[PDB]
Amino acid sequence: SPPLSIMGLMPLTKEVAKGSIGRGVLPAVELAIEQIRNESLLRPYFLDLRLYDTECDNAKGLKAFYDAIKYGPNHLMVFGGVCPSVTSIIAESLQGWNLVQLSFAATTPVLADKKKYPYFFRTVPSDNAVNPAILKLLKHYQWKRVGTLTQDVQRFSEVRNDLTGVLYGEDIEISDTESFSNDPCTSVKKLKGNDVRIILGQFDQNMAAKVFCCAYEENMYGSKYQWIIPGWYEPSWWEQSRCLRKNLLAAMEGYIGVDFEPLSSKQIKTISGKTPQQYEREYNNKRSGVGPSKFHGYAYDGIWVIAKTLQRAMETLHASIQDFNYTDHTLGRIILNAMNETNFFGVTGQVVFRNGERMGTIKFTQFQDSREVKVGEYNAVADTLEIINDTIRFQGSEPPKDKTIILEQLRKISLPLYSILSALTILGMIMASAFLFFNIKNRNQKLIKMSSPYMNNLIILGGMLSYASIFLFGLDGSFVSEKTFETLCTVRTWILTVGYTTAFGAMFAKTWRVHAIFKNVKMKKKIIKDQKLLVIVGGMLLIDLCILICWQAVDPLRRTVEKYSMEPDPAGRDISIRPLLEHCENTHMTIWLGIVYAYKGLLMLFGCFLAWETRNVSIPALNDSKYIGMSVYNVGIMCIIGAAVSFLTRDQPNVQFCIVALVIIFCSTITLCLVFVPKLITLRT
Amino acid sequence: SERRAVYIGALFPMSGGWPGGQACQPAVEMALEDVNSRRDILPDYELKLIHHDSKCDPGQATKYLYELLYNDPIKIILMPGCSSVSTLVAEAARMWNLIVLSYGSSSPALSNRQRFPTFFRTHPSATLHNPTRVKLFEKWGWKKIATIQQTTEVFTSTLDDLEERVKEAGIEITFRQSFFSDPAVPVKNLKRQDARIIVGLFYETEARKVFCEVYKERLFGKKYVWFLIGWYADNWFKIYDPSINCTVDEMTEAVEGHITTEIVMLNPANTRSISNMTSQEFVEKLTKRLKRHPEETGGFQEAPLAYDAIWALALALNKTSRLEDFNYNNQTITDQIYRAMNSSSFEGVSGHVVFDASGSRMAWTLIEQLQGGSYKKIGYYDSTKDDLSWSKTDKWIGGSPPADQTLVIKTFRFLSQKLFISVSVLSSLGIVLAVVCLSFNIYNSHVRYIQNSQPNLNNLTAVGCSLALAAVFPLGLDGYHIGRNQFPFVCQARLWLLGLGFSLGYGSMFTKIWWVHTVFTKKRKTLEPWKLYATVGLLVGMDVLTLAIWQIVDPLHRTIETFAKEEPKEDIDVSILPQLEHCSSRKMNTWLGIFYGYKGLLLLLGIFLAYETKSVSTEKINDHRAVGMAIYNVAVLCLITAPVTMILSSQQDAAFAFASLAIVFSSYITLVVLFVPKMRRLIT
Ligand SMILES: *[C@@H]1O[C@H](CO[C@@H]2O[C@@H](C)[C@@H](O)[C@@H](O)[C@@H]2O)[C@@H](O[C@@H]2O[C@H](CO)[C@@H](O)[C@H](O)[C@H]2NC(C)=O)[C@H](O)[C@H]1NC(C)=O
Ligand SMILES: *[C@@H]1O[C@H](CO)[C@@H](O[C@@H]2O[C@H](CO)[C@@H](O)[C@H](O)[C@H]2NC(C)=O)[C@H](O)[C@H]1NC(C)=O
Ligand SMILES: *[C@@H]1O[C@H](CO)[C@@H](O[C@@H]2O[C@H](CO)[C@@H](O)[C@H](O)[C@H]2NC(C)=O)[C@H](O)[C@H]1NC(C)=O
Ligand SMILES: *[C@@H]1O[C@H](CO)[C@@H](O[C@@H]2O[C@H](CO)[C@@H](O)[C@H](O)[C@H]2NC(C)=O)[C@H](O)[C@H]1NC(C)=O
Ligand SMILES: *[C@@H]1O[C@H](CO)[C@@H](O)[C@H](O)[C@H]1NC(C)=O
Ligand SMILES: *[C@@H]1O[C@H](CO)[C@@H](O)[C@H](O)[C@H]1NC(C)=O
Repeated sequence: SPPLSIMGLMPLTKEVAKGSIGRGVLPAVELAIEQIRNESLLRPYFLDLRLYDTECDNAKGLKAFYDAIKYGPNHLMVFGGVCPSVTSIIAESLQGWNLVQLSFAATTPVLADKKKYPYFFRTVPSDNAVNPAILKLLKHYQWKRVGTLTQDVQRFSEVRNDLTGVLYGEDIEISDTESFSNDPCTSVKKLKGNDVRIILGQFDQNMAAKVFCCAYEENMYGSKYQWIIPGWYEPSWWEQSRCLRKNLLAAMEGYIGVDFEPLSSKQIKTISGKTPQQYEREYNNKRSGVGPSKFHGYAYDGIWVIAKTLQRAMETLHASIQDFNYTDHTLGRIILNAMNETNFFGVTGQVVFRNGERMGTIKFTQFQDSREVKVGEYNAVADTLEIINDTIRFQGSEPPKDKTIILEQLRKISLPLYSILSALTILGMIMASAFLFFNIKNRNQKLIKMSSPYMNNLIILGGMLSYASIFLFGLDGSFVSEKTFETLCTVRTWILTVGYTTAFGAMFAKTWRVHAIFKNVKMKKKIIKDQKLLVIVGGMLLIDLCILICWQAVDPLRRTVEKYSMEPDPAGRDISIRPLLEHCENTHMTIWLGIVYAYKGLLMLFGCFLAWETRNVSIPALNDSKYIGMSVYNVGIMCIIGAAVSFLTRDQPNVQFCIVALVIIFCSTITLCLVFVPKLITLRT
Repeated sequence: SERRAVYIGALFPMSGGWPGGQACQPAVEMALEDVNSRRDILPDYELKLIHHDSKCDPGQATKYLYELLYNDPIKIILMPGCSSVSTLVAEAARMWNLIVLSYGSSSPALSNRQRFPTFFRTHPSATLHNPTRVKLFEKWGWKKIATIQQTTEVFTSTLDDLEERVKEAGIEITFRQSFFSDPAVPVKNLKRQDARIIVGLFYETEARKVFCEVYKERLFGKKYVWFLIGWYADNWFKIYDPSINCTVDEMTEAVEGHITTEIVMLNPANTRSISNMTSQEFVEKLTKRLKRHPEETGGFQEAPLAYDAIWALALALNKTSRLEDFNYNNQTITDQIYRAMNSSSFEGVSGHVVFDASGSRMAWTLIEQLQGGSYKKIGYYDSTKDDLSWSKTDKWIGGSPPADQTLVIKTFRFLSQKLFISVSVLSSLGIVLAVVCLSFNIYNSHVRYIQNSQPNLNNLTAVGCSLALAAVFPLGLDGYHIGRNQFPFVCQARLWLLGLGFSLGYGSMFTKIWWVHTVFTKKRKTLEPWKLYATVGLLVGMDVLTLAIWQIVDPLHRTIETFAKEEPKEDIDVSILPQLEHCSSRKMNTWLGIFYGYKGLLLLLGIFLAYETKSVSTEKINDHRAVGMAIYNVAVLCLITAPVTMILSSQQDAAFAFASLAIVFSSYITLVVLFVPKMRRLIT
């Protein structure tokens, strides 16, 4: 039989590690050629293959190529080549002799151009055949923002450049486009600073252990992130430093490897007539002496590819081996025509040709704490992403998919604490309006054992207004059933200040008049002077009314919100919580509140100093002022301690409110209690 | 006869991305006829040339390489035209033991000897724009240089070598950006990073676009020096391109004043080489043999490199002079030819032709500058001798080279002048009057108008006000006396002294009115003579415990405030940062507020008691009206002048003026009121 010659360019040596690849792929192709010798498949020729050692050095490969061209017979196609440079230069030079190169290990996307390489074909899935796969995987669980991490080599940067070209048009966001060279730790720093949910790594094998070792230190793992890593490393890759397996193993879950699949996924009859299981058994029992490569499927397939191509060209040959030198190109054009439309089913599946490439099967996998178990497939010919449920696992219950999602709420107060204070609300007010009737009982049953007829009424008015203000203080703050009540904060603070100045004016003008009659020399007993004392209290009352309209004018004191941000999580869900507190002030009224508190302090320390003096002045013209100094000291300390604890709080809006309620229900009834507790006891002997 | 035809393979791209073969082929024909015309160069042999076109296409080039290599006869030296074909042949020349000679390969990656051991090129690589660039940086000492490049291998392979060459010169490269065809965003980043000197690496068709963009952002001008390549045409900013909306003279204003670093192509002199020719006869012979025009052909500028490219290998083979029997298997002939080619050093049409250890030939770079619409030479350079020649035609903005941005720290001046001296002379008059009156009071202590009992507290107030008038001066200025930079020491000394002095004086002032109010409300003991005075003195001495507690945990600090904006100056690009100083502490604001509140507490207690005991009579009866009026003055003075020295920092006419007016008016007026009724009515 006349031979049809073909040439294989394979590493056959024992020095170069690609010699293992050539020694692994030679049994599949000799099995294919002996099966083609078994069947007819031809008329009446037989195929012959001539091996040529390359070692994928460029000079040695080109020299062996020249030797094969000069010394071999009239070859028709050319076959093989594993290292990308020695494939690329021959595929560029291929258009001279008008031949066709079929590869099975060319895994570089730079062979995608047909203006560069119009005569080149390959059956191995390239590195660009993972980018629609990762798009379908991201769209299967509805991801938008993803973070990439690429080592600065030309292949990884090329697949990063085509990543944007494949994701152009969909709901995808690219936030952290970090591209390091040898410092991945600052890359994990920048990625955690941009807190991206999904890592899209692109690096080689030796960088990966360092990446996981100094990503353990930042703790960029857990039930919050996924890791899409090219998993074409060797099995048990993690053994290759200074780190430890405790700081390596706890970051490799949710670790997704995106490879090309060697065989099919069925026990189906192929173009050989056999099944992949029987083919795999015959392959591993053909030689029994070589560690099995991951390319012998495509190696077995390509022989049937070129045999079907020449079988599809033999009828156009009959329309005319015996009429082809290396110079002819029309016959090679017919070879291109019969080769480009190749479409049949083989061991890798239904092979196609969309501009020099076949849509392969992408095998997703996951390191499930002992090994990378296969978890899912995808066929770009049909664009369907199969998955194997009840096999993938997660350290979380739900598969994390965790963007940084936030939530906010108001700061609430403790209601079993607030409710007993709301029960203490009423008693002081009813006691106030009843002791007012005891004073009108002094009016209705006249025996004036005290001061002016309006004075203890002014004390009771200050106590009632304070007990109304301290009640409607926190019912508007925390309980937000009345929502626009932070505007009513201004409508209650004037009530509180008027009650304060009324109570302390009735405390102060009386004691000042006792001082004014104590430091005299002859006599002082007038009722019109007591009228002057009451209008003297009214003068600072109207001064505080002018201060009230000055408070209206200095700021609106509208509803402001302090957003207190610490973001914890109580039950593991990534929906974080950040509380917020209502603040009534406008943060530039510090001068305003400072001058108001200084006004109150200057009006308040007068009686506190004067109580040191008048402690022995037992004046019977007013029939009072023996326990009023003991009252004014024991309220002057509590008002400043309430102001001090109030300004030293609102870090927790519960403790401040219960303590100002405590001091308010202390003072606003301890004045009435210490002004009346020997009074009615001696009037009811 | 005896004419052994030695054959040499070659390659000439007639068209394609680099049409050098239109010009190099008559050049190598002239050079081969020239080495044929001399028997000194050809003792026994004769050089012949076989060649093929390649269009700078490696696909045709590999086929033609096989066609010449595996045919007959045996060739020795190869000649690739373009760059990629040169890389392809120099990668694979090692398996035949051949030596290759290029003439146009500007690839900076071709300097490696591991992948390419047997390769030389007469055309210098692109990395020899960098030593002249770093010498032009060394001439003017600039340190902050920014780089922008087109994303291309021939520029990214240049800029990293520029980095690892400039790092030995101590010049940092701050902003290293890149783009492909969008010039807007990198010049946006350069404007936002506001660098001074900018180096660019890009071709002409995007050079026009990036210069339209830099005209639009207004980043040309005074403090901007642009370094570019120089193999553009002399008309390159003038041809109409509708790809950009910038106008032609607006482009011309934008490209004004930038430095270009070309490379030589021929002898700058008019000497004669070993080839025994000059430049003009060579150009005439090229115009004779070239049927095209030199203005329209390609590779005409690199065409003089082909002549000495032939001549160097011709002199090397003549130096070897056992040569006509070369085969690819052996290596001794190859090593002999390599050794002869290693020591090549002579004078050719491109000047001195010496190879380096890697394989490149060094040359000169004619450094020029666009000076008003036309190119003009600045000077020359050679890397192997550092002979930076010059001609002094570089115009500038004002003559000087603008440099990187600097800064001047300007210290915020005080007014230590006659305004300070009026304060000091009023302080001196107060000091003399106070100490003289205190000595007169001590020297009246036998018997007087006011008797011996009362005014020893008044003597202690005189001592305290004298200490205040002694602590008023050393608050300093912006460094004006013998010895400075001990500002925390002098501030803590002045502060401690003024604190103890005011505490003593005001305490012994206030205790008298406290005790006259006490004897007014006692309804004459003075129980022990130093009882009241000693207990108010311990009330004063409580304050030195506060001073010591202020000294223990945070005594001192000399801070610097930078209250104004840099560069208010109008003509020089040196930013003026005015910085001031006030002696301070770690956290002193709340501390001084607390101390002001404490002293205000005592002062308001005094001002209320002064209105309290306004009308009384005791044994020390002739004191209370004047003591109360002095209290009424000192209280309103200290309270009206505490905030304007607390919150102010502009000390020119406000802070120190108000504070000094307060303290010296206080001590002056209180003493000149408190001693009027005593000595005038003692001798009245
Ligand atoms: C190099 O070439 C020159 C060419 O000189 C020209 O042609 C000559 C005929 C003569 O007319 C010169 O003036 C022209 O410029 C050769 O030049 C002269 O050769 C003569 C020989 O006797 C000698 O006396 C002159 O000095 C030469 N003049 C110059 C300027 O070189 C010269 O001989 C050639 N040299 C070699 C080594 O070949
Ligand atoms: C070369 O390959 C292309 C890509 O498959 C072929 O285009 C297809 O042709 C078939 C018919 O043979 C059509 O049914 C498909 O729809 C075409 N593809 C597309 C994307 O439209 C082309 O026909 C092939 N040429 C030859 C000569 O075989
Ligand atoms: C070319 O080579 C020849 C020898 O093959 C050289 O000829 C001799 O060179 C020496 C050099 O010192 C001279 O001293 C002799 O006078 C030369 N003899 C002859 C007969 O020429 C020749 O010099 C070489 N050409 C060069 C170097 O240009
Ligand atoms: C020329 O070839 C020599 C081969 O030896 C190259 O190496 C130099 O060798 C000499 C001794 O022969 C040493 O003294 C030098 O130190 C070597 N060079 C270096 C850089 O170490 C040499 O580099 C080649 N080139 C030149 C221009 O001499
Ligand atoms: C797993 O997926 C297969 C796919 O068809 C489906 O039939 C099966 O019901 C799924 N099982 C569970 C538990 O989701
Ligand atoms: C800038 O130039 C473009 C053409 O390159 C033109 O379309 C655009 O209108 C111009 N911008 C103007 C005139 O503002």
